Amino acid sequence: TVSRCGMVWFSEDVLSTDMIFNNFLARLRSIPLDESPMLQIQRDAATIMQPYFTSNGLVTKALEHAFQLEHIMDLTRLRCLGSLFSMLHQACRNVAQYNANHPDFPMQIEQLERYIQRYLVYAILWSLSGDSRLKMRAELGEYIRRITTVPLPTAPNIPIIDYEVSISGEWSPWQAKVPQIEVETHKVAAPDVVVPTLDTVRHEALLYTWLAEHKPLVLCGPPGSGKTMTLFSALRALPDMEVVGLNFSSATTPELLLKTFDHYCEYRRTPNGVVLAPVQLGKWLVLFCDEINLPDMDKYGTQRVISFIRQMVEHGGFYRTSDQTWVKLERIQFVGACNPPT
Ligand SMILES: Nc1ncnc2c1ncn2[C@@H]1O[C@H](COP(=O)(O)OP(=O)(O)O)[C@@H](O)[C@H]1O
Repeated sequence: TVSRCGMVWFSEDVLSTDMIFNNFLARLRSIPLDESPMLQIQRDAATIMQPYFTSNGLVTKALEHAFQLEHIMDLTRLRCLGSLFSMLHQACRNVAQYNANHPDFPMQIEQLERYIQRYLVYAILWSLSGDSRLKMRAELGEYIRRITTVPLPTAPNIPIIDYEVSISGEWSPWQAKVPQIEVETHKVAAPDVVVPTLDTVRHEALLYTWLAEHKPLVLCGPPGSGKTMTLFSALRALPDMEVVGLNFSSATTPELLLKTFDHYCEYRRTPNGVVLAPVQLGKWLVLFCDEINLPDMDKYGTQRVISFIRQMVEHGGFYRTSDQTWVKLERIQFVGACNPPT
């Protein structure tokens, strides 16, 4: 079949990093996040972060170092860049929310540029090294401090990653965000109780950022790290999206996903076409996949469930085998978790 049809080869050298950055900047400048003053705030943000997205820029050097660096998962340029773009979109939404909550005093340009610069540094930190050891994120932060001009916290030893960026455009530690709860005497070592800590607050923020954009994600970590508890805390605390835990098995097939859909979703006819939406209105059905990587590879190196999820993520829909009709996904998003593939 290889000799039965033509062929075109698209090497990774075809897509330079700079054209990707230009695509992101143009799309951010033109299309709005909500669906306009907030288009204006997008334009101001893009003007601020333009110098850092040029050739031989901060992001390019950080990305090539992260490629020189090591990660738990197979590092891909486009994965990191998509994470960075989504979380910068969330930063723009944060500025919009701050402006809405302060109608009298709009977000001024100097504070805006300081906040955007610091957030973008924090974004590289938590997106390029988001899947590595703490010492290795520390090396990445050290390199960024060496190469960047953006002001950084003056902590003698504490890494930049522990710090967060306030809506006021200042470097603030995540420690002050950690409360001090006192669990009941009869709830000691209870499964449901979640003691806030330094990692819990940061992962809560990351999950909120990456779930507001409805961008699917999978958590990775050694057994016992409580990834499920960390996700479930954010999911229950997040107001209007139901949680449907799904323990994937080695013999899982997309038939299980279809069964879960028909259990929690219904098929309705819309003028665009058949659209899948959760039965309960105003709810973003979040399908938690307990073990995303555990279903087996075929003899041809394909996991059918993961291919199915990829199909519905990239096309924004899937094909119903009952009538061979295109079905779009509405108010549906996915989260998974998995121990390291090693
Ligand atoms: N915020 C927290 N507060 C209290 N205990 C925690 C917290 N985060 C993790 N743990 C501990 O980590 C352990 C991991 O739970 P586990 O059953 O391994 O879940 P997972 O399958 O997600 O790893 C829990 O038993 C819990 O005691």
